Amino acid sequence: YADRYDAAFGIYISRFLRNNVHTNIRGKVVGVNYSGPSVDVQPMAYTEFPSGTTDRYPVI
Amino acid sequence: RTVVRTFDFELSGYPDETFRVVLDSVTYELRFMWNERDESWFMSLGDIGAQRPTITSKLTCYSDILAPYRYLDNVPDGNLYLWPLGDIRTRAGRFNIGPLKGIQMTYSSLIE
Amino acid sequence: RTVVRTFDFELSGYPDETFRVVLDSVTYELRFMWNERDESWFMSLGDIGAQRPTITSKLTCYSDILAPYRYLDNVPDGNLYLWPLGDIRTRAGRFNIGPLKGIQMTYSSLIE
Amino acid sequence: MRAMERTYTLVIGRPVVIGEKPVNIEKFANTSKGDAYEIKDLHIEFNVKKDNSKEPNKGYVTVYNLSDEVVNYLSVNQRESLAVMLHAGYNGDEKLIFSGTVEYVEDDFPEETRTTKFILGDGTLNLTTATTARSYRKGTPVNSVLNDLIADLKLPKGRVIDFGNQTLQTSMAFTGNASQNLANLAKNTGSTFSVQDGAVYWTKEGSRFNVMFEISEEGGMVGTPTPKQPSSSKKLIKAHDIKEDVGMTVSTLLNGAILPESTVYLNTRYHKGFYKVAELTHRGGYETGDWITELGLVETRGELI
Amino acid sequence: MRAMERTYTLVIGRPVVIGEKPVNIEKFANTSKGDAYEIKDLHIEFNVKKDNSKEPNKGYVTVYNLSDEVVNYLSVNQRESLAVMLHAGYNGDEKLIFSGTVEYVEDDFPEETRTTKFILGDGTLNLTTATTARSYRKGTPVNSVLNDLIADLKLPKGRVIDFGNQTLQTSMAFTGNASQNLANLAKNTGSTFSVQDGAVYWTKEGSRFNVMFEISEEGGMVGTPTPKQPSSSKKLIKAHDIKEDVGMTVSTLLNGAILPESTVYLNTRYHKGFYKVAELTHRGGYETGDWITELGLVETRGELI
Amino acid sequence: MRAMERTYTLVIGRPVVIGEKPVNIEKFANTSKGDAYEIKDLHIEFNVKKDNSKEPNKGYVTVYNLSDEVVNYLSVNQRESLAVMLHAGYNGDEKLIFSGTVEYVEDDFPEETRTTKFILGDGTLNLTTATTARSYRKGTPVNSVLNDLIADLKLPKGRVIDFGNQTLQTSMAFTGNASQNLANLAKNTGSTFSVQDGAVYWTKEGSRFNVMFEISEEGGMVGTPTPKQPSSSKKLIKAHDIKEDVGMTVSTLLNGAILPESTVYLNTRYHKGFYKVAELTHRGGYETGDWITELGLVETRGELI
Amino acid sequence: ISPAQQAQADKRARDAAAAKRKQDTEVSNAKSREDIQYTMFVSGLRRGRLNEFERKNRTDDLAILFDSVTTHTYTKDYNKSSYAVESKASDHVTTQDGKFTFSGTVTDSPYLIDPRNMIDRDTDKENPMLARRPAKAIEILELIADSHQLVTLVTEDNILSNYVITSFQVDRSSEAGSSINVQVTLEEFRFKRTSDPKKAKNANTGTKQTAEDGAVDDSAKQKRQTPYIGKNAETKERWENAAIGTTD
Amino acid sequence: LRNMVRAVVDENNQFNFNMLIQGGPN
Amino acid sequence: LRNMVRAVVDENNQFNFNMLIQGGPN
Amino acid sequence: LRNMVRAVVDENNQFNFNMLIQGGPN
Repeated sequence: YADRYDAAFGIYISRFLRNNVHTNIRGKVVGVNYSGPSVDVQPMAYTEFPSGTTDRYPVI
Repeated sequence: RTVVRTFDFELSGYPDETFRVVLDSVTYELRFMWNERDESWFMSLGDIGAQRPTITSKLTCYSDILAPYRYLDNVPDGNLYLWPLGDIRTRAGRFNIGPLKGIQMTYSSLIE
Repeated sequence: RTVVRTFDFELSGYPDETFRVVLDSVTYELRFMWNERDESWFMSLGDIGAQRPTITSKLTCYSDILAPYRYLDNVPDGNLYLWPLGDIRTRAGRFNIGPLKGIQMTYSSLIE
Repeated sequence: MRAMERTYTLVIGRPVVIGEKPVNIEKFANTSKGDAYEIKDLHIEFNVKKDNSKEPNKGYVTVYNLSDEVVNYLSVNQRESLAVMLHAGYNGDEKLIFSGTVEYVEDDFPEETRTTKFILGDGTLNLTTATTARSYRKGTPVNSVLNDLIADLKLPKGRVIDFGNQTLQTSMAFTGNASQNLANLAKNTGSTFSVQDGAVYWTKEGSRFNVMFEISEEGGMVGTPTPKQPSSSKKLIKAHDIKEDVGMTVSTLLNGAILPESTVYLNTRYHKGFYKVAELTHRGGYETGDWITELGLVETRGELI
Repeated sequence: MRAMERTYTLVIGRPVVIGEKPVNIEKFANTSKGDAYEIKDLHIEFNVKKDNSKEPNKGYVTVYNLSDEVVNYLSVNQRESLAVMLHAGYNGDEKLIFSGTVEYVEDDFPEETRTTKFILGDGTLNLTTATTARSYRKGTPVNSVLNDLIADLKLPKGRVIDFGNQTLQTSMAFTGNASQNLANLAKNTGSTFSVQDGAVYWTKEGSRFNVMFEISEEGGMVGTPTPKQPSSSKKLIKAHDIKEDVGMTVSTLLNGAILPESTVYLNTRYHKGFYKVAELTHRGGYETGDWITELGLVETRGELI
Repeated sequence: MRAMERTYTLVIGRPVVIGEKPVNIEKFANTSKGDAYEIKDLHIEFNVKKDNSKEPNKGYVTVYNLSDEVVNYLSVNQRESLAVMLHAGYNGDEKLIFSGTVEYVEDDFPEETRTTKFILGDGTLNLTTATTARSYRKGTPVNSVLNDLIADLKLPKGRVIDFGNQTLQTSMAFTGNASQNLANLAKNTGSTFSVQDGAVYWTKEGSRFNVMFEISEEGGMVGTPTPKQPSSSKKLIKAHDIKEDVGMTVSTLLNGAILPESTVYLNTRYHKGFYKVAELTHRGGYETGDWITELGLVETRGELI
Repeated sequence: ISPAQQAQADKRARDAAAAKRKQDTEVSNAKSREDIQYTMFVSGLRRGRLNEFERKNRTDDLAILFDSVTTHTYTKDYNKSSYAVESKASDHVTTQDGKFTFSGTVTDSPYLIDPRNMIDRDTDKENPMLARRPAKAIEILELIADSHQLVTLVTEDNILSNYVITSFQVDRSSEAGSSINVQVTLEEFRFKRTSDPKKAKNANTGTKQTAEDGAVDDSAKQKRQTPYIGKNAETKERWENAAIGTTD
Repeated sequence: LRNMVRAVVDENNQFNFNMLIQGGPN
Repeated sequence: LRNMVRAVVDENNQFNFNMLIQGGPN
Repeated sequence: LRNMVRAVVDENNQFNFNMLIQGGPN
């Protein structure tokens, strides 16, 4: 469960990717610039941990 | 209101017992204090590590202790009673509480 | 200006005491020096590891020490007073400062 | 009149070959010559830990002054996975205590005494090479996904608790090692998956199975139970609630008829009640050393499955 | 006439609950009964390391022959984070030496003597669960970003050195744990961030703060200072230049009124000068063992902030 | 008449500076004053492991009661990489046994005896900082890619086995550290790449080079050879076939004229044949301790390159 | 069982508990006053050491004399590196703590009962054996060792100071009846408020919290606020609540 | 005597496991 | 005597290496 | 005697830290 030496690295790697290694995500445009086309994106996905805590992406 | 017996208690007679119990998958801490002049047990119920107890009441036989308190999110919804195993006239005492000491303190939970 | 008592001090009488305290969730370092000729305590207040103290003043009873200094980002906004527990005529001394020694040095914080 | 003395047996069989059906280490015991290399009366030191997690259960063994023929048979097959079984007990019977494959083997013979070393894995080969490639659409019953993935793993089903009428909420795809995918399904459905002595065990966290074992001074207990936290860290809490979070520890004379997923009853003078098992460690020194087993218990708060 | 004998005190309080304001372990000392469980005259062994980095400071403790009541109080709350404070000194005063939460606890009672174990973390709960979600546009002053993120972390501000009129060069977004994001801002701006005994310290690398401590034979030094490299590896160099890269080591009798980010003056017969502090380790054996503290110093080459 | 007594020498030179040509640690031996700091008659304990893999070979050393001047010279240069060479033998000659850079250095002087510590790396600086940026199109000869990448690494070519008329099948791009890219090309082409005592060695797995060394009781062997597996785990097999998978172990008196990629002949009474070398470990205690070397051999099944 | 035994177990617990209150209390006060200075006279006396023996009073500089001392030994130790030095590097040596031990005896039939000795504080002149002198010595000996006094030894040749007792032995063998043999061992101690402000030096106390059970600490422990004694409740009352407020 | 050494090695392994796995909501 | 300790530390390192590197087709 | 063992464990931890963190421009 948490006794083996390999499980510790497994959980550490799983948690490390959570706060980094962002590759792709869906979103919705909320701000649009027509000169030099650019858009502000609000990612839609999120998760709620069992401890009653939530993870929200900020506006990009 | 169908209910099923699911837990029983025992007391060693120490005047200031305090221990933690689990009921309906939730956990609570209980305190029992012995009163000399009134020769009765005082029970306090509250959450784990709570600053103050949520409920305090005096124990008596055949009386629904939790009756007026089934409206709080941290109070069991079951039934808590004290009834005797021996002669029906025996009242709750100090050392006579337990599965075979004479008085059966019991908790029962509704079926849901 | 509602204020609530939130901290009390004590002094061991050593002439060059220095210690760190936490007030309003912020941390400060205090120095106390005893003056022989004037028989009074000199208090210096400043940030942790600061080169020089921000405030220096002489302690007296029933006088608002911080009154003229609530305009700096590193000075508590509460109230610091010294008042006696015994006879009202007693003035601050060396060994008579503490919760039961005779003089009650206290800090109180406004309610926000 | 006799004393109460220890006994054990160690068996070495043919190389293990995975095929297209569940693997049973039992049938590989016999060697090409027939009877296997049995080692009984030689000082042996071993340590075998067991758990309920993704990783296999591994055990270590040491043997002193082996005959040259046996060592030669292990110099060969160094590319292969020999099957090994271990037995232990008290002079009247020996219970199976471990079964797996020889992951590692080395020999050091400085002057007076040779010392052989082993590292054994409980189903290591299957758990680390069984690939899968499966997919399902919205509406598929989850009970079908579970059975499909386990059959891929190619191991006997020790015990499983089906999900009922649960259905997938989103399309799913699974690749890579089957064990890893199953261990991920555990987190999102409150189920425990762990292989042990070749048997696949799938249960639900918090709940427990009768008093299959009773611990008391008559049952060869060793010292009083003590409360020990079941994990080396604490989690933030709202103070699923049903999950574990508490435990105790006990020690007993060696008894191989116990498994991590079983249930035990603790009849002592201070502590009394029912507990799950979470971890096992078997130690042994034939001529000198302990012959005991250590159990890590965990409190339960779920239904009596 | 007396001797110079050691003294200490250990306090255990209510479970720590994080809310919507900075956490102070001081206010959790009192138990529901009022006075806390204080342990004074029992042999204790402890080791407390401190540093200036992302990770919290952790300390270990061991106590022998505790009363059953105290152990019972810790058998309960095993799901919760009890607040603990430790004090030490010499028979006339005791300085705060550690404050945090009980991460781990276990009891082993083989025959003669029970031995309780602890693992304590300095703000572990806050540093590992404080999520954030913030963004800023080109032109935002960097001094505003720093203050915004620290307030999210919910800890008192021990000391901070603002950036001045610095402004962001590109749009920025921050998510996940606040501590991790701040530790990344450290690399790109030459600032050191580290929480310690509940206090947040944000300083600039290379520079140092007066002689807050002086080390000499009168100050209970233990042996001569020796030069030791501050890191276990060497970096390639152009041979920011202002960064660290050198240090020394010293040992002294236990003195809890010292912190990693402080400054010390070294008055010895060979070495003389000013140094920063980088690491602390407090050791202690009440009946038998050392009662000393070890400091790892680092040379400085920046301005005198 | 004499006895057979040990001897050694340790040299410390100028800081190593990487430039635009292959690095040779030999030319950095001389210090600004000319002759280097040589240490001969002081009790020394050292451990030096060598291998054929990406990682550099690292060795540890300890010296007791050094003069203050030498320690001062190392208190300085703590930001720099001093070149160091080590020699050992038997009273008539000393063979080069290690050469690299001082990665770490620390001094502890408790009361009676100072003890200096070192950690040395064999080409650590080059292997961990040599960046590359290269690309090639379909049809490029693989023999050209290999030479291009090695020249980037800036190390002398100890020995290389070219690929012949091999050609790339797909376009390739390489960035980051050159060593990492080369180590990846090893997997897909059955070649072994490893730097050692400054020399680059590129060979092919399974095959081996004459009897450059013979081991026998006359050759100062120590104990009989024993069979030990060359890896701590077993791989699944089809039962490239040419790869390793078997080995043995031997020990001998210290002899620095041996390298991991060499070939040895084993003339014992039980085992006889030719083997590759895979690992080396040199140990030494001048006044007290062993003065031997340990070799990990691996069986070969390829052509005699 | 019966209530008669419950009235007996209490006696067993009460009397046994009373023993600690006696022994444990005496050591506490013995450490709470540093004015007293103990001294021991092993030999030395008659060779002019009487010059300082007469200085000892009966209240501060207590002195101890044994009825006889058979042997006393003094020793020091040093250590050096066992490896050849690099060369002058004469710093490779350390000094240990010097040890001192001696053997003595206390008898029921003393020959000299000089009252200046603290053993003979209140010993009868005409009946030495009823005074129970050996019991007097042991009571003194344990208190000195338990409180960790820094003893001073006056010897034949030199004088030693800052020595603590680490072990002693007492026995009553069949031979030499009516007396006790005593052995002691001592080691050096390398020891290194109301004070003159001119001698004061900057000190530290680390982080500090609310001090002692005050008007605010009482709330933390849920204790009820201490009522104010009404010596005056007209002046402070209007100002105390307005400026200091109340803990709530 | 190896009993004494195994205990210290076990404690060090425990400390390392704690260092890797700590805090966190998951 | 450090010889005895080094052996146990080596064995523990061996066990950890085995735990990290095991099974697998590569 | 645990003092002797703690030293060896500390040295092994130091070696492992060095192995993980070495060289590099960052």
